[PDB]
Amino acid sequence: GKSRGKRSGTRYKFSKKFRKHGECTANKYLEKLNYGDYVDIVCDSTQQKGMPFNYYHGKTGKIFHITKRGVGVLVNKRVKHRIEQKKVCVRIEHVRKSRCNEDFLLRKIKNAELIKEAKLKNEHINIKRKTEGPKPAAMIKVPPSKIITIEPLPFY
Amino acid sequence: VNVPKTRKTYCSNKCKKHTMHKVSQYKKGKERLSSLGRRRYDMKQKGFGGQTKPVFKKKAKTTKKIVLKLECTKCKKKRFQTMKRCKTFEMGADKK
Amino acid sequence: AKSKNHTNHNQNRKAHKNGIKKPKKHKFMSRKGLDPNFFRNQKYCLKGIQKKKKELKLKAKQEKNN
RNA sequence: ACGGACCAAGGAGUCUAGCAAAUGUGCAAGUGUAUAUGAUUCUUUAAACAUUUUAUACGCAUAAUUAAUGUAAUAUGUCCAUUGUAGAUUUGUGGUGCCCCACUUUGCAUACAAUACCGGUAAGCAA
RNA sequence: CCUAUUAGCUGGUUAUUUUCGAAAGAUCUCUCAGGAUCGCUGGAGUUGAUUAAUAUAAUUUUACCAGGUAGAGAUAAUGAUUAGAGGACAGGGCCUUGACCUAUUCUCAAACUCCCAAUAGGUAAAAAGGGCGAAAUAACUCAAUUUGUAUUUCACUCAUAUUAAAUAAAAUAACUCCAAGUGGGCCAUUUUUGGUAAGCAGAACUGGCGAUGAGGGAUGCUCCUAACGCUUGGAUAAGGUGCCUAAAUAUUCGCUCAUGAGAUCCCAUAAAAGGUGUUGGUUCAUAUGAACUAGCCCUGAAAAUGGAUGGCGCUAAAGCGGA
RNA sequence: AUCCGACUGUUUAAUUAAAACAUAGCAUUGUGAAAAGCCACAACUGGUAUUAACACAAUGUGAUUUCUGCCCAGUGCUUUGAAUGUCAACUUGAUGAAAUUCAAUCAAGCGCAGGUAAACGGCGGGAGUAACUAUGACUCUCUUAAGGUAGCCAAAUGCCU
RNA sequence: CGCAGAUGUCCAAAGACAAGCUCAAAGAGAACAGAAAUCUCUUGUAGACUAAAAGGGGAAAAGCUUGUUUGAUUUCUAUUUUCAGAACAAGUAGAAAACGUGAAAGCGUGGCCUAUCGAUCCUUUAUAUUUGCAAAAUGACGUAAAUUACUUACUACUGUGCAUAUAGAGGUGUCUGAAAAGUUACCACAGGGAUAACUGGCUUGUGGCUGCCAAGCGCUCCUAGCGACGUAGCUUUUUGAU
RNA sequence: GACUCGUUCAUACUACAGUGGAUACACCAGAUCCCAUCAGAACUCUGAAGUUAAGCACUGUAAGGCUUGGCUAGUACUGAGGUGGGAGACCGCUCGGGAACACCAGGUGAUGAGUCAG
RNA sequence: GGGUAAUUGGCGCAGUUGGUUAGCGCGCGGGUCUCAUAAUCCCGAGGUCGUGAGUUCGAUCCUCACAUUACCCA
Ligand SMILES: [Mg+2]
Ligand SMILES: [Mg+2]
Ligand SMILES: [Mg+2]
Ligand SMILES: [Mg+2]
Ligand SMILES: [Mg+2]
Ligand SMILES: [Mg+2]
Ligand SMILES: [Mg+2]
Ligand SMILES: [Mg+2]
Ligand SMILES: [Mg+2]
Ligand SMILES: [Mg+2]
Ligand SMILES: [Mg+2]
Ligand SMILES: [Mg+2]
Ligand SMILES: [Mg+2]
Ligand SMILES: [Mg+2]
Ligand SMILES: [Mg+2]
Ligand SMILES: [Mg+2]
Ligand SMILES: [Mg+2]
Ligand SMILES: [Mg+2]
Ligand SMILES: [Mg+2]
Ligand SMILES: [Mg+2]
Ligand SMILES: [Mg+2]
Ligand SMILES: [Mg+2]
Ligand SMILES: [Mg+2]
Ligand SMILES: [Mg+2]
Ligand SMILES: [Mg+2]
Ligand SMILES: [Mg+2]
Ligand SMILES: [Mg+2]
Ligand SMILES: [Mg+2]
Ligand SMILES: [Mg+2]
Ligand SMILES: [Mg+2]
Ligand SMILES: [Mg+2]
Ligand SMILES: [Mg+2]
Ligand SMILES: [Mg+2]
Ligand SMILES: [Mg+2]
Ligand SMILES: [Mg+2]
Ligand SMILES: [Mg+2]
Ligand SMILES: [Mg+2]
Ligand SMILES: [Mg+2]
Ligand SMILES: [Mg+2]
Ligand SMILES: [Mg+2]
Ligand SMILES: [Mg+2]
Ligand SMILES: [Zn+2]
Repeated sequence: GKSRGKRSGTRYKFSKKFRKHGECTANKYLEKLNYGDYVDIVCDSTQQKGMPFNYYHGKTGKIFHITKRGVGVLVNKRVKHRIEQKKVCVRIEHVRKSRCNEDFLLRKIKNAELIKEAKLKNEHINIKRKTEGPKPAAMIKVPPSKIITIEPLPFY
Repeated sequence: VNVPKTRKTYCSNKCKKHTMHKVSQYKKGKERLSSLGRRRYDMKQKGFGGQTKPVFKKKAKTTKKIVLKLECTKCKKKRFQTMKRCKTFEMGADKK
Repeated sequence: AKSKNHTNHNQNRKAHKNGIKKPKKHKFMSRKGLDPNFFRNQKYCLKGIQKKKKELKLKAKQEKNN
């Protein structure tokens, strides 16, 4: 018959890496979390309490609940013509602060002073990012002794 | 499965504390002839129509669950608890 | 006679006919079963704030209409 | 693969009960003159017209909840009409063309939340 | 007579034009020729947008994340597997063959792994919001009537007209209600399981046939171009220009002679092994002798009514490879 | 000359005339009567019966000749009963305010103990051994309720054939 | 009706907590003692063990040995897996109460994680200062007064039997859950080329026919005639497969 | 010159060697008491005679391992197109992406908070 | 599910009977008339299906083989 268990098909997903076994470090227990934060769900198999389900390994969400040792996360999931919000309750070892946001934060902080300076001198500032574009012309100096001629090779 | 005859646990009736209980086993009990369902069935079975209700025959299980009966020793109120199904059950025996 | 037993041929054409719909993006959600001893305190805070606001508004009304 | 030699006439989603949604009409915290009775109604009329000379026939609605004895919607400080975010319309200034912006005023329908109260259950007390 | 008994099963089911337009998956079922439920479709109605904006997107970019398939390895673990070499408990009385150890050596894995792509995925890219201060409310938290944390109130301020990265017949949007028909499918490229194989049976992504006609493939449900109101004129695609048949017996280079030549997707069969046929090329030996290589042609090549590059026919091609 | 049926007789109107049915002969079973055997009927009443064991009723086999072996464990049928387990209503007793509840007892059946196969039916394997080989009178061993006897045969009954 | 396998169980500890410890194996050495009894020492990333299939996890531990225990306890929410985003079932994060362990921070709502199971109706026992049995009463005339009686006021606690609310159990393995033996060679009806028994079609394993190489046969001599070990085809006069 | 609590979790590990002791870290001297065993070995308690032999710290091996570059190599593999080649098995072209083992060379750490001596 | 019987040396069984208890045959060896010495006497290993108030029970609350007949709404 068919075999659809809770941990079926996770032979390689839920296994430790080479020469990297053992339980987590002590600083993992000092991480700070707040409501509305972005977070990554990465299962750690050496802690068997409160593991996430197979599908959610590697997804990102927002925090909607904090407890003694647990965090609730809001995660999207595709079901056949729509996307549903899922409420996932996991323990604190399977939780990592998300890094997907940092460029926006640095951009805001850095653009603040540029705006403040430009308005202080009453200049015109453009702060939106620029897509890579076509390249301008230039004059390239090259001695004739440095150009090497090539040609196709014979077969061997 | 070996379960001792006494046990100190929480009492949910009349004294909300851990007290000393006695443990025994629950048994069904005999159907009484004056209950409403049995009166209805006995009236339906009279007359000229043969059997009137289903009779089960396709038996599959070989065990039963082992619900225990607990009884507080300060107050004399009782309570039930269910265990997983087993084949051999003993109430106070020689330890391993 | 046998028959087919599975295919999901043509299923995502049907899925894209009315597109992939999305969640709704509301501003508040219900705190029914969430962290207690924290939202009861919040109820007290908001009752105190509302009391102060209503008392000031009512007093202003009382003196304005005289 | 089955029906069809030809022509004319006939030939198949309807009626009644009961419920709902949609839409048109009348009145509106009410609405519907039941069975009957009345009349200077009586070819048509088996239709139409009327209602018993501080006004208790009945149905549905106006209040829920519980097996049930039953109990029953802020509360008298003010005839006032619970709270917040977005939001139609209105009020006062300025900008570009009665319209759109900015500030200001009011805050429908509705969406998302909070709070108070009524019936059942659990908990803590309990004549 | 009850009686026009009952049928998840065969057969039939009557005027026109216009507009929109499917499913042959899935869950449960004394269920497998049925049904209910979701999905796909139509019709009503409101809320919005109409401001080259915002909501939005089967698409990219910038930042970040997760992976163990293709490949590789066997001197890295597990499991297989050929052979010698060098060293310090069995053996016929100082040597067989061994055993043990050390460094090598030939070859492997859907249910092996030190490593690890391409493609395919997910989150983010600012106004109901962000930043920085002060004050007020708590029965929560803390050693703390200041420790913190929500929430609330006031101040100041964060690019826009080029719109906090590009592009967009982006609002043809969002949401309620009432319902039909479907729930036997098949085919093609690429990936892929069973089988000697099959116009066999079973899966994945996409495009189609079905439900669809037009030009081409002689002919043909699924191949190529291309999808459809009634016309006039112009210029093409796919494919063709000796006659059948509209348009080159066009131009410019090579190759080929067949007493069963050859003639282009799907497509309508041919191999090992041979040739002192002819045409190019490579490597050896003083103007000969060899050994290889690959284009056309030939041998290998046997079935039943009389027959098929579509037919006639074609050799200074009307054949094959180019311009 | 072989097979089948003893013979005369009968049969599927309209695809089968036979080896099929009947038959004389043989065997078994029930019953001494209006309170009996077998059978009909809603009830009252009837058939055999104007009968009486050399009779009526129910079966099997199928002339004559010569024969009819072993098994009562299984399933049927049948015989004895207060020594005897189980087995209804009614009835009797105890308790209780009463409805109830609890006890006890010689019905038939089954069980216990016997009979019966011209009732339904059943009736085995392995190994060694005699002066050339071959065979096995003989022996050992497992085992059944009983182990296919007199006969007969590649038969309308034998696959291999 | 692909491949290699497993399930209808088992455990008062094989559950909870804490502490100490380190395992398989090899080498050297010690009376009887030897290939293997019990003793020291060196090395030892798990090569052991962890109830039962296979996969994942585990070293001052999740393994071994001890000590104390019954968190395998009562009540409620937000939710994940299958999915219609229904039930059951099996899980994750928490709240109120009473406890175990440890010096303490803490941990504990069964078994280190992934399987080990069940509706309506009926029956059966537990719980309650909650109810009923259609004109009424049943503890009790209880406690205070007063009579010349149908007197007055106060009270949480009131007959047998039955019914009912809430919680567990008695089972449906065809496991979203009917009380169910055969035969038709005497046969009937509605249908099916959705499906068997012929010809035809694709395939060619099997059947049949033809090839290539050269070990060897042929006294001698590969090839007059043959041709083992291996290899490429053809046909539809066999039988299969669909 | 040394110590306590940490962070990276092998450039930090492993095998052999060399060097060091103002204070500190150790080995070390004992068992009355708290405590612990077959065993004061370990664990617990009370001390200050001796020593850098060992732990520990720094350095050295054409050391093993680990780590960073170069090469292997535009090789193996692969997304999109093709009325492309070839009986097939398989293999080029156009628009794009791009490994692994091995081999060669360098390296063997860095750091937060708080104290002691001088 | 209900009623009845039954479990006692190795084998077949007696007993078993409240301050009373456990035996016989058979099976296994010893001394024995020692011409089958048949027959045999004295000896030993030998046991209550298991629980418990109440003392001394085989009385009695329960489950565990087996046998007989009858019974059945999840
Ligand atoms: Mg037909
Ligand atoms: Mg016809
Ligand atoms: Mg007509
Ligand atoms: Mg209406
Ligand atoms: Mg009230
Ligand atoms: Mg009082
Ligand atoms: Mg009819
Ligand atoms: Mg259309
Ligand atoms: Mg049909
Ligand atoms: Mg993955
Ligand atoms: Mg591979
Ligand atoms: Mg390889
Ligand atoms: Mg088309
Ligand atoms: Mg063609
Ligand atoms: Mg034209
Ligand atoms: Mg022409
Ligand atoms: Mg020569
Ligand atoms: Mg042609
Ligand atoms: Mg032509
Ligand atoms: Mg005759
Ligand atoms: Mg005759
Ligand atoms: Mg006839
Ligand atoms: Mg005839
Ligand atoms: Mg006859
Ligand atoms: Mg006769
Ligand atoms: Mg005869
Ligand atoms: Mg008999
Ligand atoms: Mg009797
Ligand atoms: Mg027979
Ligand atoms: Mg014989
Ligand atoms: Mg003969
Ligand atoms: Mg491991
Ligand atoms: Mg431990
Ligand atoms: Mg454990
Ligand atoms: Mg079923
Ligand atoms: Mg089912
Ligand atoms: Mg029948
Ligand atoms: Mg067919
Ligand atoms: Mg063949
Ligand atoms: Mg030294
Ligand atoms: Mg090195
Ligand atoms: Zn109690």
